Amino acid sequence: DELYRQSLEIISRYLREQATGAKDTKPMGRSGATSRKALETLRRVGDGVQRNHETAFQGMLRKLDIKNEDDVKSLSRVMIHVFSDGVTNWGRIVTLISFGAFVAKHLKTINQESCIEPLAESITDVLVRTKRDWLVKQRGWDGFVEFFHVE
Ligand SMILES: Cc1cc(OCCCc2c3n(c4c(-c5c(C)nn(C)c5C)c(Cl)ccc24)[C@H](C)CN(c2cn(C)c4ccc(C(=O)O)cc24)C3=O)cc(C)c1Cl
Repeated sequence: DELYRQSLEIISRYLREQATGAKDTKPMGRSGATSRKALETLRRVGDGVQRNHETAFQGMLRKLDIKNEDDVKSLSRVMIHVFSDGVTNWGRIVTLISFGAFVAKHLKTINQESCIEPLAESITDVLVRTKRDWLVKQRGWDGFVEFFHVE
């Protein structure tokens, strides 16, 4: 499943970057040109989203009470409930990933950086299992890049 693979590369990289503050110099895998542009887009847009929703993001994180690996393992069901139904658009997908970044920075703050990859995996799984058809119709990460493109 290539969509999964590409989504996970992008989301994992953005969350790690956000948590550690360091950009990764390594190239991407296949569809790497699009993935690189999608990561650059996430930088701009997702930092904006995290700033705009800081209060709701805080309250959610607080009620989630994330302290270790099993706490992280239990977040998929909340993620699905909040993300599954209703309107789908690129903004909501960016909100999913942006809150992922917010949680990743928390996880680094509490010395639980080892949970960031499973978090990424959980996010990607929920993204692809719930929005597959939609993402394919919108041309995947290419469509994401073009949607948020600023010349
Ligand atoms: C890693 C990870 C990712 C997650 O992410 C789940 C989906 C993304 C998401 C949405 N939310 C969110 C709020 C949030 C905000 C902001 N306020 N409150 C009161 C809350 C709870 C917050 Cl704090 C954090 C994420 C939100 C609101 C309800 C709007 N939401 C939408 C639902 N429906 C039908 C939509 C139709 C269009 C659009 C749009 O953007 O035009 C958005 C939505 C969303 O999916 C969840 C969890 C547990 C985790 Cl661990």
